[PDB]
Amino acid sequence: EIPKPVAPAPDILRCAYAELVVTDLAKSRNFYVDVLGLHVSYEDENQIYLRSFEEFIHHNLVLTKGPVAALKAMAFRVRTPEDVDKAEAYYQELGCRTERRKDGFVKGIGDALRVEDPLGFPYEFFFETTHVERLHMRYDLYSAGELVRLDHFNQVTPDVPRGRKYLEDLGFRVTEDIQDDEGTTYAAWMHRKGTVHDTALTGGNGPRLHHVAFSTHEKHNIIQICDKMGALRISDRIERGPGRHGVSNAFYLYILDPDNHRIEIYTQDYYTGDPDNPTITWNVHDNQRRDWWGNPVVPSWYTEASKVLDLDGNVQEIIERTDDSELEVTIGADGFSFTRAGDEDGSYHGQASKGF
Amino acid sequence: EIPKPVAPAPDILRCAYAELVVTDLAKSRNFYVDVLGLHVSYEDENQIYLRSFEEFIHHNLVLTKGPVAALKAMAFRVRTPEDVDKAEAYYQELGCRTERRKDGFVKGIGDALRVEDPLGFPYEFFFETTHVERLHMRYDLYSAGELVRLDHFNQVTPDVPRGRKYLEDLGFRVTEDIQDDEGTTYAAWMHRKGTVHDTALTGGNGPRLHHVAFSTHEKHNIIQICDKMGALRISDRIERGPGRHGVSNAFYLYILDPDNHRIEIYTQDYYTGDPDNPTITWNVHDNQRRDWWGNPVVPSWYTEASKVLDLDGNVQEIIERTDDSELEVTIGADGFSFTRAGDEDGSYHGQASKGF
Amino acid sequence: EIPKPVAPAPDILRCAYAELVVTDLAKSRNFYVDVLGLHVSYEDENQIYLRSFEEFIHHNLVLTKGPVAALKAMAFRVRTPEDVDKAEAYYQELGCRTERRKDGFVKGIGDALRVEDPLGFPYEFFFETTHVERLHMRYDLYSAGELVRLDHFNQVTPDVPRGRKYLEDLGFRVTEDIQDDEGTTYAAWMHRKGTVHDTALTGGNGPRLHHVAFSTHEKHNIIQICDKMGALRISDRIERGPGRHGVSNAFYLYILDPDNHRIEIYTQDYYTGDPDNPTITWNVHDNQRRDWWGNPVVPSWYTEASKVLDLDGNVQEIIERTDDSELEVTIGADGFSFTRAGDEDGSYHGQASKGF
Amino acid sequence: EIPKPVAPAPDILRCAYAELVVTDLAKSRNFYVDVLGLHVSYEDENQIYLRSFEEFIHHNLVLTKGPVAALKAMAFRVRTPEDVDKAEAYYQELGCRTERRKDGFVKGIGDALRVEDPLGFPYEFFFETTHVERLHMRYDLYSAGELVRLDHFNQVTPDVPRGRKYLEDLGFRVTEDIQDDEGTTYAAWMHRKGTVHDTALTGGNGPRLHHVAFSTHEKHNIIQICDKMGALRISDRIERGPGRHGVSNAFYLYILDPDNHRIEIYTQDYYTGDPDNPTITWNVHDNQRRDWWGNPVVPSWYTEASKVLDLDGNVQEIIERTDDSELEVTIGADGFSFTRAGDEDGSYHGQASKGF
Ligand SMILES: [Fe+3]
Ligand SMILES: [Fe+3]
Ligand SMILES: [Fe+3]
Ligand SMILES: [Fe+3]
Repeated sequence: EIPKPVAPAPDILRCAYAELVVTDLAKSRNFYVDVLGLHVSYEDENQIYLRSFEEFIHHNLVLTKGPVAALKAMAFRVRTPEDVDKAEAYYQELGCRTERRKDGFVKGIGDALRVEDPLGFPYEFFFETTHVERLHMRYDLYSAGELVRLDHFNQVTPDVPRGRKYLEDLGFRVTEDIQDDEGTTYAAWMHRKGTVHDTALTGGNGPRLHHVAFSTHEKHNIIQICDKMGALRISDRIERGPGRHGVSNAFYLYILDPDNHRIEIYTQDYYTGDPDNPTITWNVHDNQRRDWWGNPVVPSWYTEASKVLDLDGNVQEIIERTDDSELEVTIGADGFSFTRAGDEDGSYHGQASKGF
Repeated sequence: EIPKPVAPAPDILRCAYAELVVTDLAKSRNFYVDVLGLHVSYEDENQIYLRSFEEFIHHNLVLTKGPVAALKAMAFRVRTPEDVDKAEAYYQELGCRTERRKDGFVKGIGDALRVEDPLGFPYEFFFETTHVERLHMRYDLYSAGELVRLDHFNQVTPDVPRGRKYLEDLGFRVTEDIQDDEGTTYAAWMHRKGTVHDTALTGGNGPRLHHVAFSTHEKHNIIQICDKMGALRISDRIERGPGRHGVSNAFYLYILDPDNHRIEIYTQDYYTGDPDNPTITWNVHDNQRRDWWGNPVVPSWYTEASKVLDLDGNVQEIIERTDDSELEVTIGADGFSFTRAGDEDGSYHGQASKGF
Repeated sequence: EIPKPVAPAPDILRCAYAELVVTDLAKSRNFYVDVLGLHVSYEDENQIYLRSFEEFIHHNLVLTKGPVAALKAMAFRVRTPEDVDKAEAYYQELGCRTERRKDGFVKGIGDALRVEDPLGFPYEFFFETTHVERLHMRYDLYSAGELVRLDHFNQVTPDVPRGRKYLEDLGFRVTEDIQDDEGTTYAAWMHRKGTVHDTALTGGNGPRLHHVAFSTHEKHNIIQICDKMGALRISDRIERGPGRHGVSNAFYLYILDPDNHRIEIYTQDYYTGDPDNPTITWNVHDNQRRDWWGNPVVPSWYTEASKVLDLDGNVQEIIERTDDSELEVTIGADGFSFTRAGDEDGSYHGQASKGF
Repeated sequence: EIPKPVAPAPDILRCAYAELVVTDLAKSRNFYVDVLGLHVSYEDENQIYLRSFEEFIHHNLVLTKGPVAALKAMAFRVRTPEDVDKAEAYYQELGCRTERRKDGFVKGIGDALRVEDPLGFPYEFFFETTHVERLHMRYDLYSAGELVRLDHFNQVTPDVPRGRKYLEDLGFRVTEDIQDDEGTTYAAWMHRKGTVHDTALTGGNGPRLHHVAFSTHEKHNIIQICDKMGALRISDRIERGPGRHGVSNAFYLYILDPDNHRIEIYTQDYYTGDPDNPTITWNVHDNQRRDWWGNPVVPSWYTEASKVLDLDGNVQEIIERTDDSELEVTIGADGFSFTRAGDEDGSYHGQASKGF
């Protein structure tokens, strides 16, 4: 269990960007800029800085050329400069390794703190950032599948209750989760900005980054991305969806970039800003909890996730999840799921829904 | 092979309605009227007459209470009264059993001819029909998943080339089909009204009715139907989709009514009215031919289909398809499919795409 | 009045393209290609050939450099080559001027007939046309405001009943019209292809081309066009809309190109292929007849229209309309229009709706 | 000028509900429930409590039967119960009239404070509220024009800079405003919850409530509202729109209820939660500032607004605006507005855009 520090927690505003190491910068560029239409804030032979349509801070994604594809940093912007200090004292009290550069680790970012948090994830906290032209009304640049905002991250970690508690102490509030009757927690969504989540914990071997998610204005914007991937003959890069999530109620799509980093295009979840926002708990066996329409969750979604780096550039060692696997308890040979609780009709046993 | 009659073929306008036998009228009513929102033109204890939002003829669907769920008639409206006679002479020349009632077989229809066509399907041809209020502008009745028109039928039959030829002689023109390099034809789409199809042939054991299809105005109308089925906890009744078809380029969804009759909600295919409309032929192994995004085609889609009746009310005997099964050659243990022709990467062998 | 020829009418399929004379090729290209995203089938220093997203014939619009902006030809495609011959004989029996070129009048068209019809409009009939790549599934090229097909033309002529009889004899069927309780007809819509219209007659001084119309897949594609024009600071070139039409029930938008040729973006009207399709007749004073939401019709919409050229390139003399003018009768000094028949609330006397 | 209290301001979360006095409960119910589809949380012969689709607090709108249609209270929810106490002390230090009821002023609300603020508006602060069923996934109840959340209020006050300072001291942050090259401010938008605004100040005679605003998921949901109103022959109750706002970039529509209270349907504005969110300032003469497409702003939109009641139920005296009026300065006899700064084309002198 992770202790609650005496030091006051920093006031986190929202997830702001992620820095991903990629192996071939040109292929990645083609995927992110040519296929997805993200806007370049800056680029050189080692990195590409990307921002979504409505963003004003410098970037929501940093592609960094490297030998091994992995997550290098997931960054949260804090409310004031002083919160960067509060973050430094907070993680030191927790005994975590931290590093601080008064002029940032990446272009366009100012004073920043990076840490190997208790779950082994490289987190960044910063306030100062370079403002860039906010393209929210540049309709002459609007593509049919325009990505408008960065919305959340999703982390794969072994013990969800352990991570939940630590993030709750950090100020994130849980909006939805998934449990079973034997007391096992499989996943939790937590927020800071007022949407369903800024980050989430998915139970599994970790530390690993499950995905980064961007949102679109409307559902047809997500449909366009699939259509365009079909036209480009890269539909094998569409991993799952599109669909309507049960948890978070958002319309979604998961695709894979050149190095297998998973990207989620998401839209239309609901407001959670009120402090007494009602928490929704879903049963792991409810076949409408992940996909509201009952579609099977592809197995690679549960098994495949990106590696993460420590502050030295090395890949973090992966810890095995000891609790029940969501995949095993639902689509494994000894798992089951239902459409209607207690109704054998429309339920599945040791088999995925829809005949697979 | 089916001979081309000397008698002139009737001028068929479009598919107009289908009469389906159902086992429990109240359950079926709940599905078609309460869930799907079709509009009642008339109903009594034995039948329910339904029409879509923009229809002016009496009905696009007739639910008839019966002991065995099956297709009783798929009806095409012809251009003039005289075409009903031309249809009578045409099928008699073909040696088919025909029946004709100067006042229709169902309410709201006038002089009509029903036949057991060369493929064993009960076809109806009629001109006269009762006009009803056209609801195209009754926005006060518009539901979020409004079905606006009846678009096509899809027939399951053993020998596609055999049926194609007969329908071509009847005046339908082929817009798209699916073949392989060994000369096997798996399916064909043919039209009369200017859209991709009024009917289609799907290779398999038959005669069987694969599905009836309705269209919506926009793609979000189709999304709403899935969402509503999730809210009602009947997502197990969603068989496949939604998706973008490769063939026909339409956005689609397949759902199952209480008796397993398959309904397709479809939208936005293209114009085919020009006589030299370019025909598109797809390779059976192209994984983007059915679902443009690469999603696996659920096996029940290929195996399950509705029974059809002869003119006496008996179920037609089913003939086995002798040619290669589309399911076997693509997702069977000895089948394969590709994303990019000639690229092993993104191809599937004895396994369905997406991990199933 | 215009006589019904003895010669059989040609079999018309649909409106196929319009040839417009523009004064500055570069500016027009900017509008039609960069702003609207139409696709270039061919271009040189004198002309630009554009086609919509789902078209397979050579083009839907020909921009020709000339000294006076005007309409040079509105082309309809006929069913067979012989129909061109039938069209020639038909117009000759009408005593109209004809001109035939077996090699066509513009690139991409073959044997074709151009005539100066009875209403003074330059109509072209043709069958042969060079097939080009149908871009209907090129989602990698799909813009957020993609124009997918050419839908109709709209002509301004002095006497509507007169032109109507002529076009009905030619095979066009009226779907909707606007009249007053005194028999004066203000406008008629007629089709060949099964949508509300291929062309329409708007009462006013003519001959003049009121507008050419393209359609999109969904309503949001039309919103994008408006949004993009705002971003490019050319919102003054948006004349009227977006709105919902009363007549035709389609979502619409009217914009002006560099020489003031009016272009309508249009979507989702209904099926009219059945020969007994019910005709709708709106009263001219009904304020929901043109814009279903009661938005006022801009004055220029009734007064400004494009000039038409005779076969020698001269501008056709304009004949004054003698019957009541729709503008005067509804939004003029002594105009009147209502929301509900007989209700004083929601009615407008001598002014437009909404306070203008 | 209004003094900045010494007492700490209460922590405001978002606008939560408006209590409107209506003269005929039955007619208003028809409008808000049957026409708009808002959900009834509770009702009796004197009041109707309505909530939007995704709300979990008791209600977003209270319709109260009374003799003079007016605004009785605009309520903001605060972070904690103690914030109510903080609000009371804050307003008392301002010398404003306060009234507190530990049992609340309307059903479903607990301890609450109502005050007659410095601008003469009846504001309510509260934390406790009865939780009800969050209908966010009840797709079986989702209408084609579903209102999903309450978004903002809009107040008409004489002096904008004055009210702005007061609200900034209260914790609101300005996101956008409209000014002229002469320092006169015409309107300001300010938020607490991270969207463009929770409330706004429109210059004009006040206090008056300009409108309450709800949002939808997508643009087509707003189109449906317009279409439905046309079907119900009440299009005269559509005041302005639909359009795209310049300020806020949201898709919008303004309708009038039975007593003429203005309701705005609104969607897709952007994120403003970061404390250094860039402020946008539009020039009053810029014709794309209110309607991005340059459509004219209806006169009544600037002159008509709802009355507000003091805490005793009397109508608040209305103070005349002394600064230039936005209407006069842009569409009046000596008004002026432009599409492009300095360009004579697309500019309007002494008249509205589009010819009115
Ligand atoms: Fe996610
Ligand atoms: Fe189909
Ligand atoms: Fe038109
Ligand atoms: Fe507003």
